[PDB]
This record gives sequence, structure tokens and C-alpha cells, in this order.
Amino acid sequence: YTMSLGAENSVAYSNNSIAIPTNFTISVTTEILPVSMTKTSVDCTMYICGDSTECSNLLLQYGSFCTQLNRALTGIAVEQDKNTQEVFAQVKQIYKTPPIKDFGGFNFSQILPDPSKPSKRSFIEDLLFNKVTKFNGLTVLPPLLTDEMIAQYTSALLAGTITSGWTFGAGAALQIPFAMQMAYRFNGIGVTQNVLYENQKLIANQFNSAIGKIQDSLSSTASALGKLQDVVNQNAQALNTLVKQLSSNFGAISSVLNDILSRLDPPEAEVQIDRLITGRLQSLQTYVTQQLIRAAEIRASANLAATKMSECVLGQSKRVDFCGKGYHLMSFPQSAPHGVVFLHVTYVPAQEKNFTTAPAICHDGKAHFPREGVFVSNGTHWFVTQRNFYEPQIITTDNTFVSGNCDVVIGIVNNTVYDP
Amino acid sequence: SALGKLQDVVNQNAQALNTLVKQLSSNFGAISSVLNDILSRLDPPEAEVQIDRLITGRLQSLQTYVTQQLIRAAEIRASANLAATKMSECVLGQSKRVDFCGKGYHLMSFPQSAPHGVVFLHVTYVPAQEKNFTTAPAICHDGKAHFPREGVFVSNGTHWFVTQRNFYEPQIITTDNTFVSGNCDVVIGIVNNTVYDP
Amino acid sequence: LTGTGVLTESNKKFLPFQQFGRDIADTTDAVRDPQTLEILDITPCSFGGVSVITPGTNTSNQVAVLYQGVNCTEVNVFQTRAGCLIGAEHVNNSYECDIPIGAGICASYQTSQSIIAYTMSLGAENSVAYSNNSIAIPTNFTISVTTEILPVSMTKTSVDCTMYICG
Ligand SMILES: *[C@@H]1O[C@H](CO)[C@@H](O)[C@H](O)[C@H]1NC(C)=O
Ligand SMILES: *[C@@H]1O[C@H](CO)[C@@H](O)[C@H](O)[C@H]1NC(C)=O
Ligand SMILES: *[C@@H]1O[C@H](CO)[C@@H](O)[C@H](O)[C@H]1NC(C)=O
Ligand SMILES: *[C@@H]1O[C@H](CO)[C@@H](O)[C@H](O)[C@H]1NC(C)=O
Ligand SMILES: *[C@@H]1O[C@H](CO)[C@@H](O)[C@H](O)[C@H]1NC(C)=O
Ligand SMILES: *[C@@H]1O[C@H](CO)[C@@H](O)[C@H](O)[C@H]1NC(C)=O
Ligand SMILES: *[C@@H]1O[C@H](CO)[C@@H](O)[C@H](O)[C@H]1NC(C)=O
Ligand SMILES: *[C@@H]1O[C@H](CO)[C@@H](O)[C@H](O)[C@H]1NC(C)=O
Ligand SMILES: *[C@@H]1O[C@H](CO)[C@@H](O)[C@H](O)[C@H]1NC(C)=O
Ligand SMILES: *[C@@H]1O[C@H](CO)[C@@H](O)[C@H](O)[C@H]1NC(C)=O
Ligand SMILES: *[C@@H]1O[C@H](CO)[C@@H](O)[C@H](O)[C@H]1NC(C)=O
Ligand SMILES: *[C@@H]1O[C@H](CO)[C@@H](O)[C@H](O)[C@H]1NC(C)=O
Repeated sequence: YTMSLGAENSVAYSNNSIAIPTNFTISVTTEILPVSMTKTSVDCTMYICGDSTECSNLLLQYGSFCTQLNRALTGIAVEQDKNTQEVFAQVKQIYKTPPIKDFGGFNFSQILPDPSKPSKRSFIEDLLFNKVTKFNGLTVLPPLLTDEMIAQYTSALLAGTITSGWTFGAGAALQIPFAMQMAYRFNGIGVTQNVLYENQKLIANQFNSAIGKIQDSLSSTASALGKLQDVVNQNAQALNTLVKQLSSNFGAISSVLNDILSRLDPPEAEVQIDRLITGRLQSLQTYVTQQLIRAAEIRASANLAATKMSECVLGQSKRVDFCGKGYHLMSFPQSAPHGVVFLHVTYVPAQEKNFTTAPAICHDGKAHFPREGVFVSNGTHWFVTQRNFYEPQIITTDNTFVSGNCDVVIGIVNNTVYDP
Repeated sequence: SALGKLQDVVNQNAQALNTLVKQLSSNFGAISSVLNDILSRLDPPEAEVQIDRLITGRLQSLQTYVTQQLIRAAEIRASANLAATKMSECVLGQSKRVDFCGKGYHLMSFPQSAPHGVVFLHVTYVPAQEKNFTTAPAICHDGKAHFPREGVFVSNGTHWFVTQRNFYEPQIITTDNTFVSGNCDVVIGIVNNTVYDP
Repeated sequence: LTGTGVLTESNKKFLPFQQFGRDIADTTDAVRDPQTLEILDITPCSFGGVSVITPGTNTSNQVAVLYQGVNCTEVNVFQTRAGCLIGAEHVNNSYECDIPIGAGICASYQTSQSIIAYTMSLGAENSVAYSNNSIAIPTNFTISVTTEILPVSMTKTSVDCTMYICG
């Protein structure tokens, strides 16, 4: 069939009709981002020839390709280390959560680590690590920061976030209750703090329900972490191809260097050795080029992940669709194998309701424009409410400002302002 | 070791050039690296094969050099795009992105010319000398809850004041910096206080 | 079938018609004795990499060696997850990372001057006194101008293929 671009919809657009939401919902999303790869090391001589003095002497006539490839692999390893370094190691002091989890009703026990396990990882981190699933010159180097250290870094970031908001990124960590932190987060997008101070229970229940839904999804679906598994599979296929490229003859008698050396004298086997060396060197150069391209891609991804960390966890960004889809409130980092997982808590308005609007009101000849809000009407009476939450207020002189006359504005309606 | 990145780039370019000019001393399986000596000694038929092998080796070396240079140029292009974005967002304005133009509240930046690069002087605002205080979400005076417009209700032990969020400036609680929306028993943590009316 | 390796005893079952053996990567890992009927598993010879952890020459000349992927039995000594570090002592205290080694292991030249090995510390421990009625408002500030190096370009070169290859 032909793919559908989406459901059809026709917005009821007019010149005196506005839609103001009367409710909202908390939506916690999930964004997977690759950070680093498996630091591999390919011994050039051992891979090309392999414990062969004559073949090594023949390979030495090609220049410094061995040193070039070794330097490239070392640079790739150092880059994969510095990527996760700059991504996770961003906080100076390691913070911890207080024993009294008095967070105003929010339940973070599912994202905070528990001491009833060797590795201090949370339930989400355990799910993420459980879902993601010597040689002939091939050896893998272990990363500098272990999984336990990455989990400790994520726990310190989470504790600093919960305890400070965004002050732990600029200067020093400042204590602040999570209720007032969420009030500041709401004030940072256009919603007043009274909405939170009145619906804290509903917001905490919605957050707990979203966390539970995320847990259920991560426990049910195994294809959640896609890009990490794709990178792992690409690295595995590259390694398997590099290994299988040793069973090829490349025009020689056989692919076994020791068998060639035992069957033919050096003067006659020099040609076969040269063919094998050229073939394996071309294959290794192609592998190194592809690995450099993939390392550049992973570096770009790690830079993006570090930027998202600094702009969502250590502060509330105003960039649209950056810290998740919707009005960004806060974000929680989660460790993942060779990657990072963010939990973008967004603000999504719901229960839309259409009303009648007007640009201004003309009370006594002079026009009155609202300072912060929009003039709405429920059919007979006019009120001034917020932009993202329907809160009708009586139109007074403290909610509007006068600027000129009302004979230049097109669409102004007549109303009676109130003087307190 | 202040300008480390520029020095590393220069050293990488120098090492690439040195490797490119040293790859000519290898025979790649031929008689020798010098072409004139081969042309003088060997007969034309074998000299053709020797020249073909030398050309293949040098072309492979040059292609590897060009590939590495293209990767390095892509990295330099990414760095230059980042630097141009930082310039346009912090030198020609004031950015609100955290940890993008310095550790702290960004104020202004001053660009400086550097060899094959640029240096920014990120002037940031960093608070210091904090002090513990007791806070409250709202206060009730005559049965109606009072929420601060821009500020935080802090108390030194006996009296409540409203101060800024980044600089302790205690001010008396008046009706000009607070807005009333609702009642007392709608928020958990509200503390009874007195609101002044000028 | 020639080669070098450690001929040990295997626990696999060779079929009566099978003589040689192979692995998943098209490599011979087990054979059958010509004289007797025993199964000899061909494990590869001991090998690895060599890394030299050395401080600046202005400080001292004492160096250490790190053999990658060894059990300190095929080559004062200490077993890490990245290999054996022969030349440094493993202390029980945690310091800041100075010379990266691998799997959280770091090295630094400390005073009795000698190279040591320890587990890197992620940072100074801190515990903010969080409470539902406690806030910390700063009373002062300090302007701190920072620097940031960013490359913008590099040297523009051009190599003529003709003059390079065929001079
Ligand atoms: C808003 O929606 C939630 C469900 O997500 C509901 O519990 C709540 O009562 C709604 N608010 C209003 C004012 O209807
Ligand atoms: C958080 O949730 C867990 C299980 O979902 C529960 O055991 C715990 O009591 C909850 N804590 C709070 C403060 O609601
Ligand atoms: C909202 O839209 C419906 C359907 O278009 C309409 O019947 C109703 O009058 C509108 N509301 C107002 C306040 O005009
Ligand atoms: C509009 O709201 C006012 C006050 O809330 C009320 O008195 C009036 O009856 C409402 N009109 C309609 C049509 O609902
Ligand atoms: C809105 O548009 C309709 C149709 O174009 C028109 O009749 C009406 O006068 C307009 N109202 C205003 C306030 O512009
Ligand atoms: C508002 O009152 C003025 C007073 O003369 C009148 O001219 C104008 O038409 C009125 N507006 C509307 C929409 O009727
Ligand atoms: C605040 O109280 C905590 C714990 O009581 C203490 O460690 C700290 O020094 C006090 N002062 C500040 C500015 O945090
Ligand atoms: C706060 O004051 C109101 C009257 O202004 C009174 O009804 C209420 O009981 C007081 N609450 C407390 C906790 O003192
Ligand atoms: C709190 O501040 C007020 C006004 O500055 C002062 O009168 C009072 O004595 C102070 N109390 C304490 C405990 O410092
Ligand atoms: C803060 O939490 C404590 C429990 O440790 C409780 O006794 C107190 O009433 C709480 N304060 C507020 C304002 O909720
Ligand atoms: C290294 O020695 C330890 C101690 O006996 C042993 O547990 C471990 O399996 C050895 N490593 C390998 C790869 O066999
Ligand atoms: C703030 O710190 C500066 C030094 O950074 C000092 O000169 C000044 O006196 C301090 N101000 C206060 C009020 O402590």
C-alpha cells in the first residue's frame, strides 16, 4: 500500500476564536544516544604475516603503513575514552541522596541506585544493561571508566539535580525543595507556580505513572535500545570481516603462510607472500578507513549527547524538541552500555477548549492591551487567562496597560475594565 | 600548554607531510627507491614493471594521505562551525545555553585571534558565599494564598522576606511582588504570615 | 599442518572419520595424533602487547611495564583487568587519576619516590542537607573569565601527482 503521512485534520481557524487548554499531562520520554565504542587494537604485523621473520622483512619494504594504522587505532581509542569522559565526568563533587526521601510526592526510587547489589545501578540501568547483548592479532582494550564508575557518575548527577535544580552546574550546589524546584521549572515555560502548588498531587501521580509505563515498556519490548545494538552489530560485522579476510588467496597458492613457507623456497614464495601482504594490507586499510568514519560519527553523537546533558540535566533549555517533545521541564540521565539514556520530563497541555478572543478592549476611548495573557470570553463575559492554562481572571488595570487610542487596532471589542 | 589543540593540529599536519615525503624512500618490492638508478640499470621490459610497482605504491600512499586529510578537514570544519556558532551566540549576543560559553551564567565573550584558530574570553557569573535559610511555598494572610511573582520566600528565623533567586536581597513582603490565587488549604507547606499593603 | 602453539588435552569428541579440526573463524584449534588416537587441542602461544608507564624524565627515570591480557604467569607484580603491571605497587588509598592504565586503574609518581597503582577517585564526596524547608541563597558572587581554544582552519597544501610520483 501507499504510506500515509498522518491523520487528516482541519484546524478551525478564525479571527476571533482561540483555543486555551484546561488541563495537562506529564510525559516522560526516552532518547538513546551512542557515546563510545569498543576500543579495539589490531596488531599490524601479527595480522598480516604472523610470527614470520621473512614475511615481516618483506612487509617492511612498504614504508610506515604499520605505524600509520597503529597510530590511527591509538587515536581512535583515546577519542572513545575522551568522549565518555566529557559526556559523564562533568560534575566536580560526587553527591548523594539523603535517607529521607521527602521529595513532595515524587518517587525516584526506580532511578536511584540501591545498595542491595554489587554494582550500584538502578532498576532502569539494570534493565538497560540486561537488554543490550585473544585472536589472530585482534585484541579489545578495556575502557578507562568502568560501568560502576559510570553508574556512580550518573547517581551523583541525579542527586545533584534533585537537590539543586540547575545551580550545581554554574557554581556550587544550593539546597532547595523539589516542590519549589518544580515551581521554578513551570515558571520557566510560562505556567505560573500556583498551578503546581495546587496540583502537586496530580503531577506526582502522573510522573509515577509515566515512570511505571517506562519500566513496563523496557521490561516488555527488547528493541528499545536500537542505535547501541546497531553500532555493536556493525563493529562485530567489521571484526568478523577482518578475520575472514585471512582465508583468501588473493592470487597466491594458498592462504596459509606457514604452508607456503614449508612448500616453496623463499625465492619462489616471495611472490605469494607479496600477494598476501598486499591483499591483507588493502583489507586492513579499508577497515581502518571505515573505523575512522564510524569514530567520527560516534564523536559527533557523543558531542550531541554531552550538549543535551549540559542543556537538559544541568538546566532547563528553551530549544524546541531538544530536551524531548513538548515543553521541557527536567531530564534524568541513565547509564547504558556504550551510550547514555535521558528521561525527558515534558509538559503537554490537554483538554483543549475554544473561546472568543479580541486583541484589546476599549473602555473609555483608550485601548487596553494585556501585559501577560490573552483576553478570552465564555460567551457573555470577558476574562484574561494564561496562554498554556485556562485560568480566567477579572480584567483589572493591573493586568492590562493602556497605549494610545483604540481607532487604529482592527478587531478591538468594547468592554468595561475594573479599577481595584 | 595553553594552546594545545592548535599545536596538536600543527603537529599532526607536520607528521602527515613528513610521512608523505618519506614514503618515497621505500621500494614497495622493487629493486630500489630511486627511479633514475632503475632506469639506468634495468632493461626497459623489467623497468616497466618496476615503474608500475613504484607508481602503485606511491599512489596508494597518496590516496591514504588524501583520505586522512579529508577526515581531518571534516573535523576542522565541524570545529569551525562550532566556533562560528559560539561567536554568533555569545559575542554578538547573550546565550542562555548552560555550559556552552563558560561554566556559569554567561555575560559576554571577547574573541581573540590565534594561529589557525580563535580564542574566546567567556565572562561568566558565578555565585559564591551562600547561606542556609528556611523557605515556604506560599503564605496566607487573610485566608488567601500569596505567591511571589519573582522571588523566593526566605526567613532568617523570626521574620520572612522575599529575595532574588541568585542574590540574597531581603525585602519586606508586600502586595506588589505577590499575587493571590486560591486559598490556604490547597497547598502543602504554606506558613501563616503577614502581607503588607502600602 | 605446521605452526606454533600449546598442545594440550581436549575434552571434545572427534568422529571416527574426522582427523583435523577447525573453529568458527576458520582456524585449526584441535588435531588428532598420527601415532596414537589422542585429541590434542592447539591453543595459541602466549602473546600480547607491551605498554610502558613512565613519568617525565625531569622527575625520575624509574619506569613500569604493562603486559596486556596476561595473568602474571606467562611473562611488585599486580593483576588488573587490563593485564599485569610489573614495576608499581598497589596501594589501598584512592587518589586522582594521573596516568590512565585501564578499567579504573591509574598510576602516579608519589614519594621513597616510586611508581604506585591505585583506583581513581571520581571526586570529593558531598551530601547536600536536603530538606522540605531549607534553601541556600548566595550572598556574593565572583566574575571568572575563562578561555576556550577552537581550531578554525589548517595549512592549505597541494601535492602534484606527477611531480610526486614520476619526478
Ligand atoms: C486532568 O487530567 C487528569 C488525568 O491525566 C485528571 O486526573 C484530572 O482530574 C484532570 N483535571 C481536571 C481539572 O479535570
Ligand atoms: C515508590 O515506589 C515503590 C515501588 O513502586 C514503593 O515501594 C515506595 O514505597 C514508593 N515510595 C514513595 C515515597 O512513594
Ligand atoms: C467552539 O467550536 C464549536 C464547534 O466549531 C462551536 O459550536 C462553539 O460555539 C465554539 N465555541 C465558541 C466559544 O465559539
Ligand atoms: C461566563 O462566566 C461567568 C463567570 O464565570 C458566568 O457568570 C457566566 O454565566 C458565564 N457565561 C456562560 C455563557 O457560560
Ligand atoms: C473575521 O472574518 C469574517 C470573515 O472574513 C468577517 O466577517 C469579520 O468581520 C472578521 N472579524 C474581525 C474582527 O476581523
Ligand atoms: C464601542 O463604542 C464606540 C463608542 O462610539 C462605538 O463607536 C463602537 O462601534 C463600539 N464598538 C463596537 C464593536 O460596537
Ligand atoms: C548549611 O547546613 C549544612 C548542614 O547542616 C552545612 O554543611 C553547611 O555548611 C551549611 N551552610 C551552607 C552555606 O550550606
Ligand atoms: C492562619 O490564619 C488564619 C486566619 O488568617 C487562621 O484561620 C488559620 O487557622 C491560621 N493557621 C495557622 C496554622 O495558624
Ligand atoms: C531577622 O531579621 C530581622 C530584620 O532584619 C531582625 O529584626 C531579626 O532580629 C532577625 N532575626 C535573626 C534570628 O537574625
Ligand atoms: C517536612 O518533612 C518532615 C519529615 O521529616 C515533616 O515532619 C514536616 O512536616 C515537613 N514539612 C512540610 C512543610 O511539609
Ligand atoms: C588467572 O588466574 C586466576 C587465579 O587462579 C584464575 O581465576 C583465572 O581464570 C586466570 N585467567 C584465565 C584467563 O584463565
Ligand atoms: C564578595 O567577594 C569579593 C571577592 O571576590 C569581596 O571583595 C567582597 O567584599 C565580597 N562581598 C561580600 C558582601 O562579602
